[PDB]
Amino acid sequence: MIKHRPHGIEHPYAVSPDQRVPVLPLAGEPVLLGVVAPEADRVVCEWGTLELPLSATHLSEAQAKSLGADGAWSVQTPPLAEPVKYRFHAHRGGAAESTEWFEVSPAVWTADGVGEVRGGGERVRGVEWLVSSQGVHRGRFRLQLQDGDRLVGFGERYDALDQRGRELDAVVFEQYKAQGVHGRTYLPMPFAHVVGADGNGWGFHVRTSRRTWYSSAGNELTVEVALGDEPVVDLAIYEGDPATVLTGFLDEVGRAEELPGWVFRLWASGNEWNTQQLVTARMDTHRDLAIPVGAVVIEAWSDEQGITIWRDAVYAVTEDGSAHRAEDFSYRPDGAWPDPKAMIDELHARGIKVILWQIPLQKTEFSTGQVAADAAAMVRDGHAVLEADGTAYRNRGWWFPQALMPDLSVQRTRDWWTEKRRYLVEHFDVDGFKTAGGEHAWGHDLVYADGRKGDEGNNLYPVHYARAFGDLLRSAGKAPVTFSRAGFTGSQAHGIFWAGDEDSTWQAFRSSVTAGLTAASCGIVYWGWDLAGFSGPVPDAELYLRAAAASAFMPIMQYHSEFNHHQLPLRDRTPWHVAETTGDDRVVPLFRRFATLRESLVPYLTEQAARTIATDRPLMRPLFFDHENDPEIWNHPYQYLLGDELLINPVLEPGATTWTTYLPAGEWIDVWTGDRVPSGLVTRDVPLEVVPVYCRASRWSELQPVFS
Repeated sequence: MIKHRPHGIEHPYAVSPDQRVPVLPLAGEPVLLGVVAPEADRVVCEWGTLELPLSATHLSEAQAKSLGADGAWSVQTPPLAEPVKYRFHAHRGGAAESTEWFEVSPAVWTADGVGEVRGGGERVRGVEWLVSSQGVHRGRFRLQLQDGDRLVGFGERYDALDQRGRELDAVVFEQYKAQGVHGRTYLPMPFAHVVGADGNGWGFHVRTSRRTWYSSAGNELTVEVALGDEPVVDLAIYEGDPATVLTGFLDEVGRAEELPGWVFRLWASGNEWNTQQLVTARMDTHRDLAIPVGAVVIEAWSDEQGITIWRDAVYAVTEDGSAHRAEDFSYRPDGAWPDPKAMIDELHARGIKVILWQIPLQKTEFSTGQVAADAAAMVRDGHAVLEADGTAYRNRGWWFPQALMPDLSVQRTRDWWTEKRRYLVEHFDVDGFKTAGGEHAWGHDLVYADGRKGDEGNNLYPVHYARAFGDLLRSAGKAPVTFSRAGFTGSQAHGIFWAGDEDSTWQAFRSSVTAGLTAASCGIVYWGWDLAGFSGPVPDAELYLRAAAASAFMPIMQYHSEFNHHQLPLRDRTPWHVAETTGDDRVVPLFRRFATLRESLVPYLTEQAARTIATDRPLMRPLFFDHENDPEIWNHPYQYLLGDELLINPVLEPGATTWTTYLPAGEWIDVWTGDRVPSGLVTRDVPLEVVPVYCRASRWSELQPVFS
């Protein structure tokens, strides 16, 4: 047997051993042909009229094996001068097999074409098109930059606030940790501010959900755009101060709606609280230590099959794949969740909201049960995202293997999928969903019921996903509180976002602040992160408390911890477990102070969130929004205003006993001493109970009680 897929697995950042590299070579470029033939004596390629012998021998070694890196054959062809038909011939000891015919046509960049870049006016120069005998594959062009211009945008970015001088792209991808290092993101947008020292600033939005690429050098920003059948790039230009630029973008693509004030309280989470007994124990500990918590997220609550039913629930399977009502279920005294309604009622009685984990995947690995009945219904009734050949797409991912994706691009399937969860909101009164994932769709030719293909639709999937569960909540009369890592243009309108997965390190802390700031510049209002990281050994006391203190000043304050295989000791990120692990007796009392102060801030955050939604001036706000013409702000990229009145300066390094903050024009008050402070550079002591925060003097009368 021998396998060759020209596009391969279509990992956006990597290549599989079975594919053509590159998939679309430039004329003059050689091409690498991989093939997987685990058992073969010899493998040759018939390339045009030639014959090319294949040799014996990015993607992790472990991932590569799964795709058959062992037994992978490859050869480099002569440079492509023209379209070439090719196939492969292989045999085991005199038993031969031949693949089908593949064709590859070389492409070239030209300024000659019927294609247009529309909407950029005099800002756009150097328009070119990547063309082959197949058609026009990509557009490319240049936006003129001036001196002192910064590029801030592109969705959620973990490496830098200002992207000028960097190469980056916009495509939805799950990068597991180290997002800043790799320069990747769960939540890209083809949009950015161009904001500069003197002249009136501006911004642009490339209107596509197809992949886009960015690079800047000198005075030009180069923009490359993947195309569909129509060789047209529609480019929106917005003019004004940064807030007015953002308003233009959000007027076009969508905007947050006011969420309930309770989202501004502390969110508690950890993956290993997998039973009623554990969730109630952890929340009881919060209560007994007098650390206020406003929401609990339960990630493993479910049967771990369909992920729409409480673990150990007892019910008659619906063979037809129809949704269950609440009364279908019995809960056994000895089960993982003997009485989930009683648990939730008690949490609600204490003023704590309950959030349940979700994934947009239907496991195919089971032959029987509700999960198998539903998967079969998905295929039968057309609820699954499809391949080009009409079979259902299978998660080409590494976990939840070969799972189907519900096609959330259309209303009937959003209805069908969410209907299975309806009893969770209507009977159990669940307050929200952590809608995790949504990055799973890989291929250019995938087919969505809304008529889009994968090159267009795959980036939109997490938007549809968030929206679907937002709408479920709405339909039950509740606020659309979804909690998502992944998104794209338009995600602004749906729920809450968190920065995704990271280790517990100062580097991740800094990357996370940048993620929040960049997301906010693009209209993502309610944003948070796992404070001091969820992955690996429990954070040390200093990182945890620096993280906790800054996070009390961020839109969403949340802690979380990764699955540890239920080993001991625990990897919980709870304040008390961190105290226990570190042996540091400052951790609980100081975290409590931060959390208690946080509680007092909820009316401020609520008012400021409302202003952000009304004026588009961001909630977690880079200084360039209010001070575009102050050059000094760019030397302090981790500083921000929380709403109009407060300037925050997170302590991002270990060992710091003092910290310096740059206060822009206007009058300021140090919130810890109530003393006036002059604008400009200010240095103060930073013991663990302090993160530098300054209030606009005119409004200090309103904020003083919070800090009293």
